[PDB]
Amino acid sequence: PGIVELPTLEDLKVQEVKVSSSVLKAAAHHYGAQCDKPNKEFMLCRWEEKDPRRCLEEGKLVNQCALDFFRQIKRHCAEPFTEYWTCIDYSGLQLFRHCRKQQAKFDECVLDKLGWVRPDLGELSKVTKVKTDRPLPENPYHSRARPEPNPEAEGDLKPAKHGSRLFFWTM
Amino acid sequence: MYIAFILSTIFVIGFVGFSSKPSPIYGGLGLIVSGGVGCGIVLNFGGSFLGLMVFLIYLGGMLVVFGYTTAMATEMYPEVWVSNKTVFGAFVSGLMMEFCMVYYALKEEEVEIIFKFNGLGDWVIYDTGDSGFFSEEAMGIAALYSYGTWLVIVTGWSLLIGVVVIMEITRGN
Amino acid sequence: NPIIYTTLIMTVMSGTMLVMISSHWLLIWIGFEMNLLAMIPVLMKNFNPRATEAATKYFLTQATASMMLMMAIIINLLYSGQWTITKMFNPVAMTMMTMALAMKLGLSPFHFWVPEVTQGISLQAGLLLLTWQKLAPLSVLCQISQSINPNLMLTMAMLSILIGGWGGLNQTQLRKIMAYSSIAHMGWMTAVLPYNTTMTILNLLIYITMTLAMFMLLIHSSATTTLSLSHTWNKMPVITSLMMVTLLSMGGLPPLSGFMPKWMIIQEMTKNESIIMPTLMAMTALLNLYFYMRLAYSSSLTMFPSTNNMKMKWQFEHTKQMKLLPTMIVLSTLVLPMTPALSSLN
Amino acid sequence: KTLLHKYSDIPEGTECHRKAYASTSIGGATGLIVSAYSIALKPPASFLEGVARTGRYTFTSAAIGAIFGLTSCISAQVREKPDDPLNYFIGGCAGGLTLGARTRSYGIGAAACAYMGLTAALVKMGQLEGWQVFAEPKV
Amino acid sequence: PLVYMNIIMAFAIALAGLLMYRSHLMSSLLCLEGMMLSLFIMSTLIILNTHFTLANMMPIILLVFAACEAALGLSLLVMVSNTYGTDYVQNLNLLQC
Amino acid sequence: PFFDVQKRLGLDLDRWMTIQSAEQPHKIPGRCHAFEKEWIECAHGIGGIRAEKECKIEFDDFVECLLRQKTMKRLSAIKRQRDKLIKEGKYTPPPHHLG
Amino acid sequence: IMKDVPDWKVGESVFHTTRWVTPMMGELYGLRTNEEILSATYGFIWYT
Amino acid sequence: MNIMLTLLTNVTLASLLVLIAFWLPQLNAYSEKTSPYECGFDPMGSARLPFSMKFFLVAITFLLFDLEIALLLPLPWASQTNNLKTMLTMALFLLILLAASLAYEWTQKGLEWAE
Amino acid sequence: MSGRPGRVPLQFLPNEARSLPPPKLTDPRLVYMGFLGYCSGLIDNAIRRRPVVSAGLHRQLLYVTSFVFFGYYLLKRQDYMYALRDHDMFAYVKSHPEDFPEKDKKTYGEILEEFHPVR
Amino acid sequence: AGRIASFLKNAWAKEPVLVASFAIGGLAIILPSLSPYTNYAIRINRATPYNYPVPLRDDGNMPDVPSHPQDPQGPSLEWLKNL
Repeated sequence: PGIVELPTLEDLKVQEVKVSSSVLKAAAHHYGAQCDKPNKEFMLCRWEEKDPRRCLEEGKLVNQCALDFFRQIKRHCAEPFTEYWTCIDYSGLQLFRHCRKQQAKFDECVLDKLGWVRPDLGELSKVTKVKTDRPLPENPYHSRARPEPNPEAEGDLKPAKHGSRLFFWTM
Repeated sequence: MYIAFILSTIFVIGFVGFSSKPSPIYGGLGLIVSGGVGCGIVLNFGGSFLGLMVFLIYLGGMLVVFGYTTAMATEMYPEVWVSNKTVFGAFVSGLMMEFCMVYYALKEEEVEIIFKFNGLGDWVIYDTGDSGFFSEEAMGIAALYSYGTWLVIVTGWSLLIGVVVIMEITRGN
Repeated sequence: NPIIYTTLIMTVMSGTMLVMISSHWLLIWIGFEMNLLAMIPVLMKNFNPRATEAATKYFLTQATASMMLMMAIIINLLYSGQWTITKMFNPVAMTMMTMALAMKLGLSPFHFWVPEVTQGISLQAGLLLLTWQKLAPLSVLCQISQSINPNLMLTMAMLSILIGGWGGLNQTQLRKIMAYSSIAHMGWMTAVLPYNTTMTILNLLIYITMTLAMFMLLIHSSATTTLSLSHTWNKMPVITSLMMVTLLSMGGLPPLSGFMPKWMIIQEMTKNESIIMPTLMAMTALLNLYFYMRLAYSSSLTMFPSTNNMKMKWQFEHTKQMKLLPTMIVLSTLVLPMTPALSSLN
Repeated sequence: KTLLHKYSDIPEGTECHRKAYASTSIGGATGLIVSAYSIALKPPASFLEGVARTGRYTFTSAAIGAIFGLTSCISAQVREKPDDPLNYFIGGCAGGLTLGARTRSYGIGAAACAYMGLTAALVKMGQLEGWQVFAEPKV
Repeated sequence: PLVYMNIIMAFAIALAGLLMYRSHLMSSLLCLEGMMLSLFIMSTLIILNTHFTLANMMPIILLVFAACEAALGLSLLVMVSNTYGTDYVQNLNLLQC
Repeated sequence: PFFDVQKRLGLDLDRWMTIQSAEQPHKIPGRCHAFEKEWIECAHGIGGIRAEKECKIEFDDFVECLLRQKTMKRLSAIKRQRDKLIKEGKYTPPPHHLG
Repeated sequence: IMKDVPDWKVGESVFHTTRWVTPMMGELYGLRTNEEILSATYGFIWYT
Repeated sequence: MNIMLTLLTNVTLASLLVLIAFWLPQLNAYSEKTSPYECGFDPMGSARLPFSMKFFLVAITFLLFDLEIALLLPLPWASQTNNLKTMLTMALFLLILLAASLAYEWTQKGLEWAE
Repeated sequence: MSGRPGRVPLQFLPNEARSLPPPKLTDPRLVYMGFLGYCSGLIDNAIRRRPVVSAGLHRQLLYVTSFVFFGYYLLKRQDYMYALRDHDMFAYVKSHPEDFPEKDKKTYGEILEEFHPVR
Repeated sequence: AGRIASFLKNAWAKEPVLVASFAIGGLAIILPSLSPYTNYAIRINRATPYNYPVPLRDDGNMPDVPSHPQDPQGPSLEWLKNL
């Protein structure tokens, strides 16, 4: 009963960030701090548009911005990442607790080699705003014009004409 | 897919286990196993809490019904599914009852009996959503004490009335 | 112990009130058990083999109806996804519910339970069963009256009136005929239910008040058979006088208040072009009128032989106060001239 | 309910064979229901008498439907008056006579003839006009 | 889907089993008890399918009262088994009149 | 309710469950939050009988989202005819659809 | 695949509305292989 | 399906044990060995007569209590909600309700063996 | 009725029912309901075998006062339902002219109503 | 005074477990009113994020919410960090 639209196979292909989950979560705290503007832009699109097909451009931006993030850490101290992410791998729950020494070695590269600080607790879990310039979707749910409500009763109450008007009851 | 439909098929003839009047705990055998596989049906759809609950309190509930059968509802010759001819007729009539439609469903997938439903298995009906870090079933159940409130009160108060009711009816002056 | 018997009576009232104030399909069922849970104890309060007889018979049919009532809700959940008390969105499920609720009310051949249970249990519990559980299913029927199948409910109503009043002139126990008479009155209120819900409430209230006034009179007379009621003329002839006045009231002859529903029910049905159906139920209501007079014949209008020990009963007096009896009698006989009050219910 | 439509579609008189056969279907169906209620409320004993009771009821009910169906169409064909209510009366009265023959007692058949005869004219009464028994809630 | 068909016909034979007494009430009472197992499984199937978080409520709460119905049920059967001795529904007719 | 005691004192007793798009434990969405939302606020204050013909499209789509039967029937037609001709020949699976 | 069927719009709107819907996973894995079906559809629950 | 594999293996391994314990270790039955045991003598003849309980009262209360505990199993997850205030009162309310029912039965005899 | 907009459930005589004229204390319907109080008074002493006309007048006075009290509000609600039924009714015909046309009422000079001779 | 002391003596003498179970059951009900950490327990559950707090479009005049998860403004949890 209509048309479905899907972006063609070309514009949905990006330089996908191909690295394992443990590495991502090992650097997630630093990744979420600075590499956030494309991320915050991406799901303001996801929640406002409520349609993934309308947010491929932001998906490209976050994918490539994460790639620059991974380019920076690989270039400055690749080795300290190695022991930190492999001990995260060894943890079945990927627990941060059995990583403090390895986390420490990672932390002091990016703080001094590149200037990246470690966010504290409750830092990334915020409602922070983002400065997207795109127009606001007028009808995210694509709702139609709604039926007009039935007219509202108005006026004043007058006595019942000729009483109850039931059979032979005068009033 | 097998298991999802196969387990429900065992749930069916398991229900024939007690709906055909065997000796009462042979019927107890009938629905305890379907209760076992009934845990599986909800299990495949997630439903671990609810699946374990029926495998917790049915066995608790079914624990005493055996006692009442062997104490105050058993006969000199206990029944079985083959001894009495009517119950065997009841057993078999519960075997071709679903056998025709599962063959009808497996061959046509458009069986119309009462309700209209297609027969492309049931793996399709699942979802693509992500639960994040919270199980939907285990948290909806946990909403008993946050949003149940009145729904909690009527259940708890009735359980009190339960122990009054099960006492006075059996007291006998 | 009387203190607890107040609680289970309260819970039966509380469960019934729960049904009539709930907007969730689940809670409506919950009230039915709250009624069902605490009913059996008060049904076998005397603890007789007949009491255990009736209690078991009551439980089996009532549990079946309530259990049938869920997947009537559940199929609605399957095809609507709504728990709110509104019209039903799947037909086969709601047809399933109509049988379930008729089982609770005792309209269809489902009606077999109500005359059986009423005899085994005492008069006081008979009144409560016959005057209080006829509200909770009524509330649900009142709510779902939008999409109600006309042929389904009318067929159920006709049978309840027919068999309800046809076997009435075959029972020598008063508790039996009232259960038989109630099924006939059950049909009258359920017949109008698809068309207009307001007159159902009025017929419910009129039937309820007469149900107290008679059962309440029966407790005072302490009668179990028609001959037992016949002996009442030698102690309290006035009590036996209100006996017959209520019978003709339950018959439906004006100015008595029993003509309230029969006059009001056929009105909108004729407005709704249903005319053959009103004629048949009215004519077969004479079957109700028959055994009504026969009980009146044996009780009030003619004398009956008494016993020697009956004289000593004159010396002593009744001790039960039997609250609210006079108001029910007047509210069951002299009410017709106040007809427009159906708007207050409306 | 399909049987009711299977009888009403056939115009009065013409296709009397199908009209008679349709009337048997309603008669046979109604006999099945009353027989099914009969051996459930009152259990005879074994299967032999149970099937006999159903056989007696189904044969009787189908007999009333069969003769009533065929009498209505032949009367309409012979008299050439399809709208006449008495086209059902003589079929309706014949229903009582057949019931009297089936019950081996013409005493109850005589009164049955008038009763089913009056109703048969009454169902033709409503079919001709706009009479309806199960009215929808128009108001 | 086909899983739904299997478990609503579970009701049907349970419905047939409940209102078909052959010898004793205990078998029918168990059938009434097991009747809710389909009712439990039925209601549970939509609720996880539809992801309606709150209404996971009722499968457990249906279990509160359905088994409570059984609880007063087999306790009623106690009163029968003292006056009646057995639990036969055929004998369960002392109110013939 | 017969007596809407819920609305009188204004305190909820059972309305929290009722409909699907009510508030959820830390906002877990339902399957048909969008479709059920569109139908519910379509027929609000309009009347039960004055809701079927007008707010229909928002309803069958919602009951479609609940059951998804016509789409499963659509998948049935796809799968049935797929097994019809691949067994006969013609179609050969592309290498991503079978591994 | 849709050439033999008499009437078939290729990729017609599943619903009467044009708003996007979460994809019913039967559309997703309908014509995939059996192992890919069990790996994700029944994957989590059957996984230990 | 890992749980299925161990379940299948477990019931299989049990079945071999009964299988070779019924065929391998000889077979010789001559009726009185096959007869039931009554501490040396012949039974009165039954094992099917009503063995009426003397604790029937407590059995049903177990069903009510074993049922109601299923109402408080969600407690570990019920603690981690944003509304522990009404959670505390409602969860407490259940435990007093079981306590009251146990107290009610206790006082009106009940738990002690019915004679 | 059970679904009119702007309705408060379980709410008796509302804030606009007072706009109607109150029933008079000499309302024939009201005094009859007071007579029911008088009737319910005398019968009470009949069950308790008391002087049906000269027993405790406190019961009879209380029997009449209760009936005359609850009746007055019911008689107030009486008209309000009918007035509300009449009020909305006249709004519908005004708001739906096409369903209620006005025929050009013509005198009997033009009406051809045929004559039936009876003899 | 005398009656309760003797009653406590009698209960502690006959069934110590019941007079015990009434004690732990007794104060576990009234401690919540006296609990000073219940408010912290309220704040414990609120702080724990399950759904990720989707950002808000800033049309101006929301100084409280920051533009980045590094600015001081916004809800914070150093009470937990101390705890």
